[PDB]
Amino acid sequence: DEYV
Amino acid sequence: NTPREVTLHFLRTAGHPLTRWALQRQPPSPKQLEEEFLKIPSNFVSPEDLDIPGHASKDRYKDILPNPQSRVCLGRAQDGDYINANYIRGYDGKEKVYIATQGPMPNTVSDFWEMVWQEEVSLIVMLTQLRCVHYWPTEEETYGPFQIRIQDMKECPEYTVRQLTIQYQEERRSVKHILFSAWPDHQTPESAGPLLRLVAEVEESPETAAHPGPIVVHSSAGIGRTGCFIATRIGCQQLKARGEVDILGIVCQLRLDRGGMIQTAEQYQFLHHTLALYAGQLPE
Ligand SMILES: [Cl-]
Ligand SMILES: [Cl-]
Ligand SMILES: [Cl-]
Repeated sequence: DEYV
Repeated sequence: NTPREVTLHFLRTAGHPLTRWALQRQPPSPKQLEEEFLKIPSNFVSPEDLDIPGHASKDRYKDILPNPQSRVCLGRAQDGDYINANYIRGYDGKEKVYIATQGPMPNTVSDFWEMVWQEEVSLIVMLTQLRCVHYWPTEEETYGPFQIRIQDMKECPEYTVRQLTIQYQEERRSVKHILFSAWPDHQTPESAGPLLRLVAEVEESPETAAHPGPIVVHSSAGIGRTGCFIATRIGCQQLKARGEVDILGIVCQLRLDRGGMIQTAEQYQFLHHTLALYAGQLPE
């Protein structure tokens, strides 16, 4: 998963 | 200087102190605030910087990792010591005033309660948009060696307060949990009033542990909204104690403790607004  | 030395040097030395008058009456422009924000290094740890076998299964996001020097290490009871969480300094660099962490995943819920137990945490601040697994029970649940029960729950427009008991063996402890919604990730609340009410609620919370412990603050990734909340609290403390605030210096200190704290120029701008409101609300 990626948040930025 | 290596890239990393440059980063650490910036974070230790940058500052923009403002008198409360300057903050309220003559603040830097939005463009000035954006340029100032964009100058601040992230201080993100790379997966290569982290040599903790098995840690990836316990991270919500592969790009958001706890800085090793300040990571919270889990003791042996509850095989590893890993949780995606960092100790955060508070006012004047006071150690371990907060733990900033991600919202627990189903497989890290026991880890989260072990942290709460081990660190003698009496207060949890959760920032979310009610629009991550519930790690607290509707009435009672068991998570690893911990039994959690709801003692009280109260609703106000700004947040929900739950009063919880955590039991490990024959020992029972109290934990206050505050859930503040209507804060979307990568964004800000529409107004600052509720946020300051939340800060006041936190300020008003009694200590209920055997020794003072960190306040746990969390959101999905544990950096943006989490960083904004903590920076707001420290900023209010500066304004109240000193009649000035250094918001740049607050953000830099936060980033030394956990990479990426406060995500966007808009959140940084909103921090200025929120603190100007706090200043205006101060007694006298
Ligand atoms: Cl520092
Ligand atoms: Cl403090
Ligand atoms: Cl407002």
